[PDB]
Amino acid sequence: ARRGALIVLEGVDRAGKSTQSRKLVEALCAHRAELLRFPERSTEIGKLLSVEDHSVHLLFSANRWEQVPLIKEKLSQGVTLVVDRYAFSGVAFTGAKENFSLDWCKQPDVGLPKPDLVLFLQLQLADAAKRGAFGHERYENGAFQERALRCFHQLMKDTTLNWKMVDASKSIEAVHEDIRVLSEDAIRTATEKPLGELWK
Amino acid sequence: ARRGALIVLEGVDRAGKSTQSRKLVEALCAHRAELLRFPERSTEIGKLLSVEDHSVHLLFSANRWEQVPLIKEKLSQGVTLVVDRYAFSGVAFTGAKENFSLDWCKQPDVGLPKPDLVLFLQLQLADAAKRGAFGHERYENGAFQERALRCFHQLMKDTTLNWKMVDASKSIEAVHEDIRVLSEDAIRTATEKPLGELWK
Ligand SMILES: Nc1ncnc2c1ncn2[C@@H]1O[C@H](COP(=O)(O)OP(=O)(O)O)[C@@H](O)[C@H]1O
Ligand SMILES: Nc1ncnc2c1ncn2[C@@H]1O[C@H](COP(=O)(O)OP(=O)(O)O)[C@@H](O)[C@H]1O
Ligand SMILES: Cc1cn(C/C=C/CP(=O)(O)OP(=O)(O)O)c(=O)[nH]c1=O
Ligand SMILES: Cc1cn(C/C=C/CP(=O)(O)OP(=O)(O)O)c(=O)[nH]c1=O
Ligand SMILES: [Mg+2]
Ligand SMILES: [Mg+2]
Repeated sequence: ARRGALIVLEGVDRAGKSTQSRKLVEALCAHRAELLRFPERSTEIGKLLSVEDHSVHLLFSANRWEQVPLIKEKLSQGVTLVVDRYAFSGVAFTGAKENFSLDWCKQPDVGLPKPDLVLFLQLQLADAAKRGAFGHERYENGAFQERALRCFHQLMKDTTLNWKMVDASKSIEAVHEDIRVLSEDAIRTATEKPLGELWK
Repeated sequence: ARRGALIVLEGVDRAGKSTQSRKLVEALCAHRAELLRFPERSTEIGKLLSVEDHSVHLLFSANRWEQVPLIKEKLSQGVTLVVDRYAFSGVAFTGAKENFSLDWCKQPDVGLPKPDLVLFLQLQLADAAKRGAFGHERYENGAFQERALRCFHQLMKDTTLNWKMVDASKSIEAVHEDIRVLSEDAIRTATEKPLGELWK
């Protein structure tokens, strides 16, 4: 009764997370795999996120926590979950707003299902800035993006998490190939041990 | 331009918090004072609280955080705020559900406006159990009430907070008299220093 893997895709805005997450799920299914995106706008907590920045940070964490019974059930059924943004983006975005410390930002997400694999989609900030995605002012805020990346860097220092850096500057097919190999390795190997808990 | 005091009334279910909070505000106004109750059911976050216990805990904290701009503005205007339950009840109730540690429960409320006075309405659990208030199953859950009290006790160990224990077993008028003297002392004295931050 082999459990599914919990795979998280992280990285700055326009790194290719939505593109690569959908590509991964569909390729795995062509294995039992499902896609999860944070924030999940469909729930009641998600509908509130559609000001007070601490409330917003907590609402983003409560949106992750409300999906925990679903996460655990799917994983126990043998379904691998591909997650487009998790607690790491939560800490990075609030940390990019800068008013609050990394320690305060991490705390609400402490205890969440620990990912078996955290894919960090790395690319130069100037490389992501020249990408075909618009619709958010924060994309053009260079300073915000630099602070968000600094937050991601500090979070990668945690030796307990299975962080795997992927060169996100490469072609759609080459980035997919790297993500596919690492994800398949996680489904076969990382699933041997029971599902852990984030930052504890 | 003397700021208002932030006064919090705490204690187990049926200690007399709703009774004493309304009595205090109206007596002070007979001074500029307003009543605040947590949870505040009128807001959007409050409307969600009207399951997943971590999400609920975070929603209760986000409900406190959304009132922070209002709290700071009222206090700066010279309005004393009388608060019926705060972060202490947040930590006590989730702690009474028991699955989570006091440290995790405290973290989301870290940074909130620090009360100038925390009134703890003490009375024997058996004294509160024989009181004229019903409508909640948790009132009859003796074990839950004992754990909630244990959580309140641990929170009172914090030497940085101005905790004042009041004998809540006494008559409505005698409990009011004690709360009135301590509240008036806080309005005159505690307001000298700037508004602090909870648990930091
Ligand atoms: N390897 C790639 N090379 C160039 N553009 C890409 C690549 N992968 C994705 N994109 C494009 O970059 C933009 C952002 O991709 P997206 O998947 O939305 O990233 P994210 O979800 O990380 O913000 C989109 O316009 C997408 O089509
Ligand atoms: N000093 C008191 N002696 C006896 N009953 C009291 C006293 N103060 C309040 N009560 C009653 O006890 C019950 C709970 O009071 P309440 O203000 O709702 O407490 P809480 O808000 O702490 O749960 C009510 O029925 C109230 O009328
Ligand atoms: C997880 C997570 C995400 N975001 C950023 C919020 C992103 C939601 P959007 O900007 O409306 O949509 P796209 O970034 O997908 O284009 C955040 O601020 N905190 C979080 O915990
Ligand atoms: C602050 C706060 C309160 N409560 C308990 C929730 C109480 C709301 P009710 O039980 O519906 O109403 P009455 O207790 O006033 O009768 C909680 O669980 N967490 C908190 O942060
Ligand atoms: Mg995306
Ligand atoms: Mg009450």
